[PDB]
This record gives sequence, structure tokens and C-alpha cells, in this order.
Amino acid sequence: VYSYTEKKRIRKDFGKRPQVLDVPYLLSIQLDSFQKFIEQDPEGQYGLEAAFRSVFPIQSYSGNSELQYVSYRLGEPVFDVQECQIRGVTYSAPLRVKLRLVIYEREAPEGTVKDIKEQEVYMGEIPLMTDNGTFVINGTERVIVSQLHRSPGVFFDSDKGKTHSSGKVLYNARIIPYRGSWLDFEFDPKDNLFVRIDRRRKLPATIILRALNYTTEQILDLFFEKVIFEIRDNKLQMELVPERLRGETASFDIEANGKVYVEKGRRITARHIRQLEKDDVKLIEVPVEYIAGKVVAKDYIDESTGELICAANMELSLDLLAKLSQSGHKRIETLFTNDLDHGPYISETLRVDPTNDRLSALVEIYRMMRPGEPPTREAAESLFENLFFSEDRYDLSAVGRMKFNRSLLREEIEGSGILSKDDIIDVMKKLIDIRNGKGEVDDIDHLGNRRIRSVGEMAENQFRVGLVRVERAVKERLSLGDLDTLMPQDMINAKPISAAVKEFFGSSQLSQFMDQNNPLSEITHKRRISALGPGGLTRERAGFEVRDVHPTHYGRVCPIETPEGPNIGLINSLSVYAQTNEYGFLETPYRKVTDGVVTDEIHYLSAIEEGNYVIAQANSNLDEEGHFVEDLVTCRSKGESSLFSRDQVDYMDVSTQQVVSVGASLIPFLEHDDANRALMGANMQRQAVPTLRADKPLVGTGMERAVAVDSGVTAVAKRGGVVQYVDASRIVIKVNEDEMYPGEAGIDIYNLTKYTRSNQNTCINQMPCVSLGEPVERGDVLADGPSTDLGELALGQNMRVAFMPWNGYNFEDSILVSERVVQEDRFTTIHIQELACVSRDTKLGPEEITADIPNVGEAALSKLDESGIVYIGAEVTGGDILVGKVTPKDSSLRVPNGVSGTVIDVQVFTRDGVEKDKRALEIEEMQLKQAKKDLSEELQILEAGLFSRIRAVLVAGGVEAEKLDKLPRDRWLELGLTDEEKQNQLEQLAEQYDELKHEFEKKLEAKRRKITQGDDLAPGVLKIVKVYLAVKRRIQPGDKMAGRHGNKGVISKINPIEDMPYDENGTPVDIVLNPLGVPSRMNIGQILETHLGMAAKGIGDKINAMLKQQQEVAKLREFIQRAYDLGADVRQKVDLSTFSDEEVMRLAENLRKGMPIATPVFDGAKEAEIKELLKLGDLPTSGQIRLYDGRTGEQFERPVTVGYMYMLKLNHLVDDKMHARSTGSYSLVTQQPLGGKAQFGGQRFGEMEVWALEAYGAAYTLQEMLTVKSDDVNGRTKMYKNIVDGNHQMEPGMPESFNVLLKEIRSLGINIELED
Amino acid sequence: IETPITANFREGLNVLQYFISTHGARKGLADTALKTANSGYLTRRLVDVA
Amino acid sequence: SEAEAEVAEIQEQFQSGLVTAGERYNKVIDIWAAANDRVSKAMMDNLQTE
Amino acid sequence: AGGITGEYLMLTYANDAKLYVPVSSLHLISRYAGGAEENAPLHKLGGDAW
Amino acid sequence: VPLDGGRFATSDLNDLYRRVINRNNRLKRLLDLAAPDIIVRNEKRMLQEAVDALLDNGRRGRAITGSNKRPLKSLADMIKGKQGRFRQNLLGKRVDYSGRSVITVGPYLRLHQCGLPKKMALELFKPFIYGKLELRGLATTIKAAKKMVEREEAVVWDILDEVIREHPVLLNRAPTLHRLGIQAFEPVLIEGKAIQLHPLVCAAYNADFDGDQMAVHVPLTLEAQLEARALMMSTNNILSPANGEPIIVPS
Amino acid sequence: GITKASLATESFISAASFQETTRVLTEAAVAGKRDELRGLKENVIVGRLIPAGTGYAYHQDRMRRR
RNA sequence: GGAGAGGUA
Ligand SMILES: [Mg+2]
Repeated sequence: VYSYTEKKRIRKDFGKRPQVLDVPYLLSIQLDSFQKFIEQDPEGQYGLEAAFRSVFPIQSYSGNSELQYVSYRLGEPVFDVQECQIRGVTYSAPLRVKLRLVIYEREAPEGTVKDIKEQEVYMGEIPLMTDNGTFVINGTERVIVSQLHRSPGVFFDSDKGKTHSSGKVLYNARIIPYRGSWLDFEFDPKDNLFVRIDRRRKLPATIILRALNYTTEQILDLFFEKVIFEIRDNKLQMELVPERLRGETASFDIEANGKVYVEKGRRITARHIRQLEKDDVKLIEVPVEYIAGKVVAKDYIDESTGELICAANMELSLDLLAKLSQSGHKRIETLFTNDLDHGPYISETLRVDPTNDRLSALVEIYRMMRPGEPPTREAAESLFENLFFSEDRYDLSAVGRMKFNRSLLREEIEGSGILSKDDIIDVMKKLIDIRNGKGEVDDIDHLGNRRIRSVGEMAENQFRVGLVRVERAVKERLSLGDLDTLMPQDMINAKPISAAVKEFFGSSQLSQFMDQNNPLSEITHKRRISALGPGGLTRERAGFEVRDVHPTHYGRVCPIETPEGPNIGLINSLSVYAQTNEYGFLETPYRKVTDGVVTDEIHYLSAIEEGNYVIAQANSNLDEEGHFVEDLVTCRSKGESSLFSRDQVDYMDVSTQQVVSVGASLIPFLEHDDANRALMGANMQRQAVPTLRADKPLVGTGMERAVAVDSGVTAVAKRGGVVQYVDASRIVIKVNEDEMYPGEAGIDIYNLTKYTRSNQNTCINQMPCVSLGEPVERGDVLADGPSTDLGELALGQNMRVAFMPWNGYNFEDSILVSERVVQEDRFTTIHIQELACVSRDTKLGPEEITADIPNVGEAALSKLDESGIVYIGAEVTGGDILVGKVTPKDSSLRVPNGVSGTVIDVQVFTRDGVEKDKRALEIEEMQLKQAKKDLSEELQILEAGLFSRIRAVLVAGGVEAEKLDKLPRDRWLELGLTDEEKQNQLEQLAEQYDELKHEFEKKLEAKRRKITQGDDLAPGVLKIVKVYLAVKRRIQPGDKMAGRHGNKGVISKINPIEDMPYDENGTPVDIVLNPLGVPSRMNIGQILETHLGMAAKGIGDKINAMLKQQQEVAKLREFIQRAYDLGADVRQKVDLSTFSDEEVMRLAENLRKGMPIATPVFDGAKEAEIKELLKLGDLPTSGQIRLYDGRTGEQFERPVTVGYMYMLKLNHLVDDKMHARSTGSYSLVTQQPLGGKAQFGGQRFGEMEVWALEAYGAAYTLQEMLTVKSDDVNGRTKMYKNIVDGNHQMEPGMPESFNVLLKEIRSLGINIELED
Repeated sequence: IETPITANFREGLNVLQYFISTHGARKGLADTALKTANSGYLTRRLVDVA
Repeated sequence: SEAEAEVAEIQEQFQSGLVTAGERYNKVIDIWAAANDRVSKAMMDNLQTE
Repeated sequence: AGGITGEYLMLTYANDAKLYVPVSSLHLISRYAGGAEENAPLHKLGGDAW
Repeated sequence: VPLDGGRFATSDLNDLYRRVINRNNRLKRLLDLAAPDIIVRNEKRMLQEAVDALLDNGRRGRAITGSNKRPLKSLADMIKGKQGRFRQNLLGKRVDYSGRSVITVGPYLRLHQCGLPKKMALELFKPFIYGKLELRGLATTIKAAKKMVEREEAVVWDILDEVIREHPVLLNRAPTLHRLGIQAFEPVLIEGKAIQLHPLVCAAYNADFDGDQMAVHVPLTLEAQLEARALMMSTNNILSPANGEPIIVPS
Repeated sequence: GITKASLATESFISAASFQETTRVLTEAAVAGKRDELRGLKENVIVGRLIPAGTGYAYHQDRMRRR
């Protein structure tokens, strides 16, 4: 069941739910989006193909030629990722498109091809996404963050009684096309219906009704239910449907069928409707007051005179009834209105409508759009038909049409991108229905309303925006004359494309600098879902509702992982199993549940479909048949958790950990923590510094292998085989005999990135975790990245903690750390800096970088080499000279004042055409020697790999063992062997070698063409030299180190070993935390991890006992087998009887420091299992031991909690925070001290800190803090000469920023002066 | 919500109870941030009048 | 368990139309608040003199 | 070429710039006369920098 | 000012002034050349718009943008708002003789004292150290004293212990909400890098030790030292000004 | 209210460093106003002793002088 | 000197 390379150390998986869908590739959104961008799409709807098909063919306006598009191809990048980062240039591929310019001849009729030319034109270099999701843009790895924006479609909304002071809600409906003018309907405070476009002048909705060839009769037919009146011999026989009377008040003698049904003064009851239908009553006799205010539907003309009696939509009257009666009218049609359920929101608009026919409505629209420009008849009709009903100038996208049809309860999710008449009709009908009382408005926080714009879509949109300018230029050049001498390169320019692509990738609001101080930090920064950026809301104009988690977030967006401060819930992070739909919406997987069986088919439900079905809870106890154990199981129907039946459920959650993100699913015992403290725990787990020696967590979740593998930090084997050669800088894998390809047999070589710097100035390196000659398999890790142990994420150390107050040294949130923690160097972290010294081309010529500097002794120049550059490996401190440089008339690059370090790498760049010094050549020949060495080692090891396989096929068919080395390995071809498929392999395998003999001759020359070539530089700089310093910050009071459950705190004292509280066995506690942080800050999960960490180290202290004294492996195999048992029906179920008797002593060697424990996010180890695990080891089962004082030597009362909490070390080091300044540089425009730590600047005594000096009586302290200390230039030099002269006294005067304010106010037409 | 969280922090909150807890806690955190941004302007107004 | 039984009783009352929706909702809120008070009182009585 | 499928004869000029002469317009396609059918030059199509 | 790359900063006021001068000179040329009334009227309108964009840009209908569609900063924008003169350079300034560091507890302190790093205290009290070095005659100039304190000889530490003796320093936490947010303290030199803060003034500061930072200002004069010791010392602020109840309550 | 009770101040500097500098100076320039530094905020602006604390005795001495 | 992004209290 297990591989060979997981048996090194298998984590004891707790947890009870079997997994039916494994955790997907965590970087799926980035790679899938940029794969939909750069791929040939035969259907032509994704990425570059969609853009080229949307723009091309470009037809000229003259009418003779067009430029059509054939295909495209991304060329090989000039460099690859490593030297793209080294030189500081983009890792991009050159786009090469095959354009096909036709030429139509003038003499022939319309459409005839004189000539047609074609060439592959280069247009723009587009950046390439790396193997992970990162873009190397200018030598700095950035990440484009997926956006969460408003989807195109139709949106019914309302402003909840917050306008016009009427206390009334005004419902509106927007139609938002992907490309076109928006169409807004809204309700007036008088219940009128009003239409506007682009928020122009507000028009009645009947204007756009009449614009679609609708008379008043058809409008009232559409928007109203008819009531028939039948004038007869006796008194207004009106047909009356019984359920039309609900919610109405009787006002007359309601009598029918010879029965007095309802008397006046009554509300019409339900049983009245029941009896009126039970007696089957349809026609009623009513008085004439019931027609005194009704509205006629259609027009009624006299059948003889032919004159208009009553117009359409007129209020009937007594004499009007007489006039229709005298004209032989029998059926009279009125509109069914109401005060509650059917308002007259259309009739009132028609009475506000200042038009009467189609043409007046179109002219009113025309005058609304463009004031002035006197209307004509085509100028209005063509404008309206091209406004909403033209494919060229209006387009709902596929997602737009999908949302449009889905919100209107249609079924066809596809159709025309333009608006239809029935579409606008349905929008008005739905809006009037919302106003009526049925239905609800749409909330924009819903994830079925917000849409993901990942890397590929935004880049493609920016590419198309840049391509519009190009097609304008091409159409211009085509429309100019004399086309027969042209080619598709003179008209098309790559500068708009490259500009609009490089501007988006380089400097945008969503293409942002990568956080790179963890594998976790990278892999979770590539999965943010930002609600900001272009086309999105503002950071500081966002309300309380979009910032809050919505019931739709379940399974798509994590609810606990989000930053705190200025933007909570605007930088939301993806969940674990969350995917992006075909249309860009977020969707989450669910097991399809049949009649009673929880099956194993997985359907990915989107955010809109999830409200229709009912979904069970993640942890509902099913047992061996998919049958639920209960009959009242907790489920979610539509944003409402509640208990439903057993045979009602339609879906079940895939796993308990699909609600949380990837960083918040690394927290053990998450279900015991609070939500605030879990938020802090995730946000601080993203910031841990990778320490010197990575150390696994004893208590984990098992989501750490997935994080350390899916992130690209670890070097992972591609094809299984045998490790032929392990070095500190490379791993060589001899591939197996089946996975190896027939042509280009070869072997695998992995180069390990050594001590290079990351973005956050941490050190990232890869270290081999495989021995020599170990069988590795496909997908298995070979080299640990930064802060991973055996290919699983290990952000910090796991350390023996005690929860007790210790003499106030852990008072509020502080931490008391043993000195053995510093002695073991287990929090010492490498920090690599980069210092650049440039050579500007200035007046009096450029500057030399030689060592000859005035006013420096040999004590300063003792470290520089002969050419003025610091020696590699020279331990420099603050204030030394790294690269000497002189002023043309002391411009030497100094170490920053406070940092130390060992210079580990010097990189020198030179312009194309500058003579280089000996140090640049000293690097150059050493760089070039490796290039010869690496390719020869690439070849001769592969040469050893070919001839070994050439010898391998010599096991049969031509076997002469002695003859193979009568002549050397070169000629194993013309030897005696039967000319068959076996001899075909010899001429095939050596053909690769002959190809490699041609690979050697051009590749090494190409690497010569790059090493000595002049690198591209900025205009003005002539040569750049870069120095790298590796610094080991160990630990000290002031450093901020935190745990995994949101319990931060600065280390306060480094207290020696003898002062630590030891137990009854002599082992000193490493860290003494405070108990008072547990009740208030409700992170109980830090205590169970402490108990489970102590239990985990209990197993590692009994395996150490059985290994320190040598015991037979039958004892070790017995105990380790018991330790992987004792779960309450857990799913792990390992078997030590299948281990080959040397994979146990290799397993028990990795378990001698504590057996690792997997605690899944909501399938945690129950408290009864923690005690039982504490009982297998001989530890006490209460989790608390008797702990002795370290100094007085006597026993602490009240036995205290000890255990092994896994403590991180955050990237807020007190070395980088401590600042001080007495006097320094000053700002130019205002004579005040500068601001910052890089600039040697002073603190800001801000406005809010001045009030606290006026609130005292400190009037002399306040005066010196804003005249003498800060601003007044003529009295602060007098102060410095007074402080040194032993005279503490100020002569302040007037601040220099007041005189700036006078000169600025006087720079207007405002005279401000000072009086007597 | 008519179904309360019937599990303390010593026992384990299941998924739905934790989601509801997150509703409450995210409400509290956003309210805290914007109430800080409001009270700062309030005390600035009070200082500048007296 | 008593609270679950009696809220099942209120649910059966609603399914037979003896109570409205808002009244059932308010009754469920009231009974769950009472159960919370009883659990809190039992927990304090177990702690403060254990 | 815009909804009209046609047959062309395709020539490779310098830098692999294709040119499709219509088969109806065959009379501008003359054979080589320099007598160097395997040593003929290859004109750059379109005359860029001509 | 230059951008250190050979290129100069935008300096948005010079752009507005240059546009005003350009339109004014063009209008003078049009007046000299006896231009037709419509052309000179258009140019006079453009000069009016240029001057209005120089005085208060954006108050009229459309502002003018210099780079990346961001509107230019005018003369009235150097006074308004948080980044104007009044609220940024006059009511609160940047202050010399000041430092900043992370706080730890150090519960061995008394109520009237705070820890202070040796390096931070040496940099903050540098002119006082110069004065004492010239007083004891170890350096008969300021340059020798500067090189002596940058070398950190074994004698400048006794000079620190002399200048520290009764010289209170003001400690201020970043969101100073009431007058207990700035308090005087007496410095005790610490061979560390973190400002140890007496755990009874955390109630006043609202300063937990979960990563907070604190600013140290050195009162310079003699009036300022006596003001610190008399009014702002932490042994005088044991009652809250909001109500007579104590503010140094055991936490 | 406190927004209007501080902009309707007899001094045009204690109301200019508060909100709406533009609306205050134009109203206080056409009126030819004259601040006389009778406050705490406009002595912070101009850099002199606050007339409240230990600088209160200074401002009485400076007032009886003139 | 200014914008954009992220972070700590
Ligand atoms: Mg804090």
C-alpha cells in the first residue's frame, strides 16, 4: 500500500471519514488559466485565438484589401527562468503570428484576388508563467491575483428606504452587457417606471416599450390581466374570477346565483372564494360604482360614425359607460388593478408618457442620447437599432447571457449576445413582480453573482485592448493607396501590444510582488481572490456587507483566512477543493447521494445551483452502505442550516476540510480554536521564517505533504529509478527500464538551487533527502526546499513548552525562552541581502571602481581585491567598503550601518562596449569554466547513461563480453551482431550520441555567446556590480515568534538552562508560555496540540529507549505496530508485517524524535484518544506533570501543563525594528528630519501625540519638539553647540515650515503677514 | 439562527457551527476596524473645538 | 436532549398548523435561550464549588 | 478569401514569405531564364528596405 | 530633485507654472500680432483655465493630469487635507533625538524607570556624550569624539552612565489616545535591543507585548527635563484624568 | 455642533488647520481678519510657548508687558 | 518627491 520512500516516516493519521476525492493540484487556477491563454484553440474561444478571431480579418475602408489571420506560435524564450532572474529581464516568449494580406484588383468586379501574400510577423513578447504560477517580470517573481468582480448580466436590486425620506423602497434593475451601454429601469417614488441609459436623462419605460413596435393595446395586453364586462338587459353582468378577490374589501351587496354570498363591510375571506368556486359562480351583478374608476384596455370606436369614443388606457365614467352602451358595445375590457398585488405601474407611466406612437418615442430617445443635432427619421431608427440590437456594438458574453437567462427562470443558457424584445419584456415583468410583492431582490455578495477573472482572462483582455490600436493602424495603412508593395510587417507594429501587455504584467494593481518567506506563503499568495483592482470596488469605500462572509462562501472561499486591518474580506482566499466553473464562477464538489446511498460520484455544484438542492453536512455518520445513522440530519437547503430527514438529502460534502483554505487547514485542532484566533493563526503561519534546520511538526494535519509538493520549492522526481549520484548541488537519477523513452534514452539530472535570496530577503536552498542508490518513484520528492523536512511542510520547530506564569517574564503575551534554544541554533535563520553599486555616465565622464580612494587606510582596503571589489567570503561588518568608487572632481558602496555578514556572491554586469576590469574577467572565466563543465558533465554522465544502455541490450543477440572492451566504448556499433531490431537500436541509441556530438558543438558556443556578451542596462548606467551578504540572525529578546493557533508574543528573556523549570527527570522546559492567554483568547486548540505533542514525544522517547540499548527488531516492530493502532476506528491502518526488516530500523530512526501525528481539520483526534496515546507511553494521562522550580529547587504547586507545541518564528525581527537618531539629514522643501529607517530619519511626533503634551502642562517640552528638535534651522545648530558646551537651553525662534506656509498662502492672491 | 451551537470549545465544533462562528467573528473584526476609523475622527473633532 | 425533544414538539405543532411561522421561530429562540441558561447555570454550579 | 474558395500556386520567396498566385492569373508565372535553376537568387518579397 | 537615475522628478507645481507662463506668453504674442477676436478669446479662456488649475486644481469642472491620469497638485492642495502643511508639517513634525523599538516586559523594573538598549541610548545621547568627552579632555575637538564614539571605546559607556543618570526619556505608543500615551521614564541601560516596559503602565498605554513598538524621545533642555520629571513621570500618573480611579491597576 | 462650533471661531488659524481650509481663508480674507494667538493650536502652528501649562506664566508676563 | 501593492500594532 505504501511506497519505498514514504516508509521513511509515516505520519499516524487520525481521522474517521474516508476520503473520496484527494486534494487537487493546489495551483490549478493559475496554471489552468494561463494554459487557456497560451494554447492553440481549434474551436477558437479561449486566449489568443479568441482575440485574433475577434479582431481579424481587418478589411480596408477603401475597399480593396484585407488582412486575415492564419495561426500563431510562441517562440522559444531567449533565456529561461534562472538567468532571467539573474540578469533582471522578463521571462517571455516572442509571439509570431502568420498574417495573410489579400489584395483585391481594381478592374475586376467586387471580390477578386489579384495577389495574396503571407509571412510570419512578430508582434509583442508576452511573459510566460513558470512551472509554478510565478512570472519573472524584471528579475522579480510576481503573481497575478485572481479577481472577484460583478458578472455581466441583469441585476435586480433596491435601496432599502434610504432615499427621498419617504421610508419607501425603490426597486431597480440594471442590464450590464459585457460590451455596450447599460440599461437601467427604476421606480419613481410615485410608483412610476422609468428607463435610462448610461445614467442619462431619465425617461418613462413606455418610451422604450413603444420603440419596439408596441401600441398601447399590446402594452396593456402584456402587462395586465383583463376583466370582462358584459352589458346585458339588467345591470352590468360582469365576469369575475373568484380568486381575484383575495385581499379586497367588500363595499356592496355581493350577490350571485340567487344567493347573497358576501355582504358589504367584509374583507373577502378565503372560504368566500372556496364557496364561490364550489357553487361554480363566474358572472356577477355589480353596481355602477365599481366601474366608476376602472381603466379601459383597448380602443372602442362606434361601429357607424367611426369616431373615437374612449381612448386606450382611459378611466371609465358613468357618462362614458352611457356612450359605449349607446354605440352597441357589449364586451368591455378593463385592467385588473390592486393596491397590493397588481399595481397600475404601467398605466401611470403611460399617463406620464409624452409620446403616443413609435416615431415620437424613437425621437425622444435620440434627443435623450445626443442633445442638439436636430433629429431625422433614420438618425433615430438606426441609432436605436444599433444601440441594443447590433452584434457589432452590443454583446452580452456567454456568462452574460447565462446569467440573463438564469435569473429570468429560463432554460436555454445560450443564445444571441444582443438583447431581444422578449428579454427587455421579461426584465420589466420581473421588476414589476418584485415591486408587487412576489420574489426578492438580488444580493451582490452572492458568489453566484460574482465572477473570477484569473490570470489568463485579464491578460487576454489587456492583449485585446492593445490589439485594438494595432487594428486601427492596420486599417489606416490598408486604406491608404498603393498596396502592391506592402507586406504584413510595414503596417503592424509590436509596440502597442508589448506596451499594453508589459503594463499589465509589470505595474498593475493585481500583478503584485510575491510573498516568498515560506512555501506556504507562495502557495497561498497564488490562490488569493482579491475583490479589488480594476473593474472592482475601492479599499476604503467598501461597506460592511461586502466585507462579511456570506452563506454562499461554504466550499468556495475560506471564511477564516483573510487579512485584518484596512481590508478584511477584500483579499479573501480560495478554499481547498474549490474550482472555477466554465463561466468563471466558483464551484465546489459534492458526492451525489441517491435514494439512500452516499455514492462516490462527484458533481461540482456552482454557487447558484447549490441553493436548489439540499446538501448534507460534512461529518454525518454514514456506515458501510451510504446510509445515514440518524433520521434528523443537519443540512443546508438555501443558506439555512437545519435538520432534515434521511431520504430527503440530494448531496453530501466531499470532505470535512473543504470549508477552509490551504493555509487554515494546516492548523491542528482547528475545531477547538476560535475564529479570530484561527484567522490570526493562518495569517501568522504565512509569515514564518525558514530556519537553519527544518523540523517536522509532531502534530500536523496531513495537508503538509500536499503543500510541500504542490509548491515548487522541493525538487521532485519525474520518472522513477535509482539514485545514481547525490551531491550537495545536484541529484542524478538513472531512470528505470520501462519509463525510459526509446529515443533519447538518457537519465534525469536535477540541479538544486543553493543559497539564493527570496523576495523577503530570506534564504531559499534545496538539500538532498535521498541517499546514494535509493529506489525513488514517480512523483516522489528528492530535495527538500526551504523549511520542509522529508518533503512535508515544516515552517518552524516543535518545542517543549510549559503553560505557567514565570516571574512576570511572560506577563502579557511575552515568551520565556531557554538558553539551550539558542545553544542548539534551532531558530537561527539566514537572511541574504543584495547591494548594488552602479556606474553612472555623468559629467566629467564615468567613475572608476578601483581601490584607490582618498582618506582610507589599509585597515579599510584590507578586504577589497586588486580591482576594487570585495573578496568572496570576506566577513564584513557595518561601515566597511564593498565596492570602492570615487567621485569625479568617495562614492564607495558601504555596508548599511548595522548589518554584518559574509559576502557569498558578487555579480558584475557591464554594458555592450565597455572594457572590463580583471575582476569581471575573473568571474567571467570562472563562469565560463562551469558552462564547459556543466555541459560536459551533462554529456559525459549521459554518455555513461547511453553506453550502459548500449551494453544493456547486449545481454542477448550478439554477446561477446571480452570483445566489448577490446575497442573502447566509442565504437560499439560495427561489432558482430545480427542486423535486426536490436541492431536498429544500436544505430538509434548512438544516433542520439551523434546528435549529442552535435549538441555539444553548438550549446557550449551559445553559452559563450551569453556569458561574455554585454548585458542590457538602463540609459545612464555603464556597469553594475552586485554584492550578496548572508547574515545569521540567531534569536534575541524582541523577536516575535508565534504558534499555529494565533498566539503571538515577543520573546522577553533568554533565561539560562539551570533557571528553566525541570521535571522529575531533569529535562528542562524549553519555552514557558502564559496560561492567561487561553481563556480570554479562546484558542483551546493550543492546549490539545500540547497534550498531543507530549504524547507524540512519548512514543519517540520509548523508541529512543529501544534503540539506545540495542534491542531486537521484533521488539521495535511490535511497539511501532501498537503505536499506529489505538485509534477509535481510524482509517490509517498500516501493517508493519509487510516491512522488509530494514525499513523498520529506518522507520524507527526517523521516529526517535517523536512519532508524527496527522490531525485532519475537522476529523481531529478526540480527547479520549489523546489520553489513550498518553497511556501507551508511560506519561501521565492528565497531560500535566509535577514540575520543579529551576532556581529555588523546590516543587511548583498545582501540576502544570507541559508538551511539545510547534512554535514558529515570524518575520518581525527586532534587528530590523530598532532605530535611533540624534541628528542626521533633513528634508529639502521643509527643514524637518527625514522619515524612515533606510533614510536615517527621526520619529514623527504627530498631531495626535501633540495633544498629549498640551493635556499635560509640558509647554517647554512641546516647544522644543516642534522648533528646536525638528524645524527651526537657526536654533537647532545653536542647540548642538549648546548641548556639547554643557548648556541645556534653547533659543527657539520660528519653525521653518511656518515660513513655507506663508510663502504658499502668499503664492495665491492672499496677503498674510505678521503684526507688530 | 434557530439552531444554536451546542458544542463548547473543549469538544469539537463541526463544520456548520464553525461557519456560523465565523459569521459572527468576521462581523466583529470588520466592525472593530471601521469603528477605529470613526472614533479617530470623532476625537479629532472634539479636540479641535475645545 | 430535552431542548431537542421540545423543539421537535414545536415543529410538530407547526406542521399541523396550530402555530404560525414567526411564532414558532420566536418559541424556538426562547426555548434555546432557556436551554443555554440552564447549561450555563449547571456549568457554573459544577465549577465554582467543585 | 472572404467566402470564395479558390486554387492558388504557392511560391516561397526570401525569409519564407509565401505568395499565392491564382491559377487564373497563371500567365505572370514565368519559368527561370538565367540557366542557374539550382543557383538562382531569392528575392525578398515586398521590397522592404529596397 | 533627481531620481538618481539621471532623470528629474515631476514637481507638479513647476508644470502648472510652466503652463501658465506658456499660455501667457502665447497670448502676449497674439496681442502683439493683432489676432482675430475669436482666437485671442479662446487663448484668454485657456489662460484663465491654466491660472485656475494653478491656484486650486480640480475645483473647476475638469482637473489636469500629469502622469498616469493622476491630477496635478496645485497650490491649494499643499494646504488642504492630511498631507497639507497644517496637518502634516505644522501641527505635528518629525523630531530629532528619537528612536523606536519593540517592547518587552522586564518586570524587575520600578514604576519610574524603563529599559533602554545600549546602542539606542548611545545614539540618542550622542551630543551629551560629546560634551562629557570634551569635559574630561579625552578629545580636544568634536571629530575625535565622533570617531571615539563610533569606535565605541571602553570609556564611552561610563560616559553614557553619566549622561543617563537623571535624564528621563519620553516613551510614546503609536496610537496615543489620551495623555497617558506619552510618559516620562528613567532609562536603565540594557545589553539588548528591546525597550523593556514596566508591566503596570501597560494599562495606561494599552500595550500588550505581542509585537508592539514604542518611540523614545529625549527631552533636551533643562525646562524639558524638569517638565518630564514633574508632570510626565510615571510615578505621577497613577490616576486617570477621565475619572479618579487608578490607572496603574495590577493587570 | 463640534464641526461648526470650531469653524465659527474668532481665530482663522484654529479653524483653518481644521477642515475646509479653502472655505475658511476666503471668508477670512475678504473680511480682513486678524488672529491674535489666543489659543493652544495656533501657538503650536507658529512655534512658541503654549498658554496653558508651564508656559502659562510666560503669556501673562507677555500680556502685562503690553 | 509621488503613485500602486502588501504587512505590524
Ligand atoms: Mg499589541
